Amino acid sequence: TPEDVPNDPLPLISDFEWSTLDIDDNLQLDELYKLLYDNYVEDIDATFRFKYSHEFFQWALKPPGWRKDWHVGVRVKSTGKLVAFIAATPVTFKLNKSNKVIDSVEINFLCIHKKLRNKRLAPVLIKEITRRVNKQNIWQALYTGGSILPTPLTTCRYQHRPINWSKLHDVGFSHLPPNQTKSSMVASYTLPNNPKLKGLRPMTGKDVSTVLSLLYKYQERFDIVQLFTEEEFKHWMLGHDENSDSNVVKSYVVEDENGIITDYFSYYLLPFTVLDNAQHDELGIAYLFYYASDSFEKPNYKKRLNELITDALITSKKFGVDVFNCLTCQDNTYFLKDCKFGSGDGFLNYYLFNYRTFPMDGGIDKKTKEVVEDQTSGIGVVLL
Ligand SMILES: Cc1c(C(=O)c2nccn2C)oc2cccc(OCCCNCc3cccnc3)c12
Repeated sequence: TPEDVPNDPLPLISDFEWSTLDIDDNLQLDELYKLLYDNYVEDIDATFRFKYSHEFFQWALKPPGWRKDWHVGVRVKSTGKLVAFIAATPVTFKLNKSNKVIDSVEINFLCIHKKLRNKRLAPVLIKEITRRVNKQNIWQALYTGGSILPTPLTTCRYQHRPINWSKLHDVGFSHLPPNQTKSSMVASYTLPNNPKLKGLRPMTGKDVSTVLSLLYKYQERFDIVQLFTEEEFKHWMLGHDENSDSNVVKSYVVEDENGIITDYFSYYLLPFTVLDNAQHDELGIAYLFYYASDSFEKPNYKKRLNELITDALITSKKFGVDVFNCLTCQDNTYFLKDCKFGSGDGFLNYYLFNYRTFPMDGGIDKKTKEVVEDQTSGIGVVLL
């Protein structure tokens, strides 16, 4: 190409047709819900379902600067049924080593009907969202998932911090180690009911300006981070709006005796559903989002980094969280071990579409794929 006559054969008719979704129309947002609730991953064992919420979608999929045309779905011509979806959300990331800002997107929510796998549909979905994205002059992309596509940035591993061990054991998630005691393990995980750190309080739209700077100076230690604007950060830490508490994302700051912000952390909530259980049908879960501390240069860093995350946990209880989850990215390996974070079983792979760059650290010993204490990781961004 360019050619007089295309060399390869042309497409044959299909039973599916492209349909851009409108999460503004509650009727469609409802379909998206059903699609994900019925065919999206979960625990390998198979007994869990993400508990999406109308309030979670507005948060996750409508960051400032979002586009509808990036919400692509595939429906069946006959019945109209929505059988696939893939979304793209605007994000600005930067490499700290080579110093470069790259306005790109975050490919998320790739989903195909449980009974439509093995049709090479997945790939078709990507090249498409990409085609649309490439139309806005963006040429790179971030995504996480199966070790399918080659040349991944790095690999991180799951970590689970049991807040309500018992309930977890009921659902068959956490297993009781060789000779111990349900009653005893419950203590090994027990935590206070109040944040140890003083000057700790929820964040507000007034702390954005500040916190963003604190963050911007903390991430310097990673090879790839995210660069938010003021309207963006607010959204991602505060929710649709400040004048109305977000039930999805929780953020907190710590002030000193002078009224200055020295630390901060955030985390989001997205529970599970316990199926064939006669006790409960909802597992509270929180994912560690972004955080920061100006003590990184100080010598007490890690000591502080542990208190900080430990308070974040004590707060997770006011929301029904039964397990606190995070990966091995960022400087998490500093607080894992001592906070009683349990090593998981799942692995995540980060990808950067159309852009070569040195592989970074995932936080795990590349050989045993097991966690490695105090080891700053290249990955300093968090994707849902
Ligand atoms: C997934 C997940 C799980 C679990 O499945 C889990 N925890 C307790 C019991 N189970 C079965 O545990 C994690 C630990 C770290 C990061 C994680 O995931 C990080 C990525 C999260 N994506 C969530 C998401 C958001 C929007 C759409 N789909 C998925 C996870």
